[PDB]
Amino acid sequence: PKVGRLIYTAGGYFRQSLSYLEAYNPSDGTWLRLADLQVPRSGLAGCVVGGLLYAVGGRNNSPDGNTDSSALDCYNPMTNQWSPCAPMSVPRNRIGVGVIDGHIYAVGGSHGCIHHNSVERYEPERDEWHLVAPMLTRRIGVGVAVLNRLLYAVGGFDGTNRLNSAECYYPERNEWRMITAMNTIRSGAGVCVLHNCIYAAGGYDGQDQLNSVERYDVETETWTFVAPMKHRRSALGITVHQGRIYVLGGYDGHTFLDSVECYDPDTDTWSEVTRMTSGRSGVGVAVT
Repeated sequence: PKVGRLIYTAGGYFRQSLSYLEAYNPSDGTWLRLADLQVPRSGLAGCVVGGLLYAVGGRNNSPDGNTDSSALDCYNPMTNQWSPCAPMSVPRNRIGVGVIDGHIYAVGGSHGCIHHNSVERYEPERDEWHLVAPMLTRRIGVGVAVLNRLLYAVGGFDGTNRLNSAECYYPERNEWRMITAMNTIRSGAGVCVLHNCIYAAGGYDGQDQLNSVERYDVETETWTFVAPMKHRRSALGITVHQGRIYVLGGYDGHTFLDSVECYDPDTDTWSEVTRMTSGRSGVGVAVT
């Protein structure tokens, strides 16, 4: 039932880490600029819990220095204000995040040369982070999405090898299992869930930025390709609004895209949507 939810994009990178927060309304194609991030952020992830948007991890890279972030910050769309939250145990650039049972999971990402396999869990009611079981693989530039209270970490770079592998976190048991590997090596893909499938869109295969898109069907256990995007991209934002996937921005090996494409699983087609207000990669994105 269409009730006016918006796609939020926070931070990003375009000649330095950005502070933009903007919200897009797919039903009229308009963009609204909102309160800036307090500290510039790129390579962060976004998510929504209890009507609030959270900006997790990332980095501030500019001529004033390159520093990874352990920060968590919370934006209330109803007040248009950002508030700091307790930081993570470690900085995590190119993090993946998923929400289960009202808790935020921060997965992998990097701090300097360290590629984390560690995973930690944020409880909003306590403003507290708790380390959980680490992944089986170190993963930066990892994609994460949640389906039926299971969390999937897909692809990335482990510090030596760029990855086609993926693994599944069972939060009640606090354990990780490898799942079927993807058809393609992808770091910096957009990973989301739609219906019974975990999608991995675009990314970097170690040579080229990708326009291919493949999905893992959790029932059949296979990765299968679907229609490719029009524009190749890694470090894209991805989210699901009213039953369709949207990808936002990213880097195509030449430019930082303002392109937004929208995928309809019913027809297996991507359509072009109104451009971002400016090209950028490495954004955090969520819907509320």
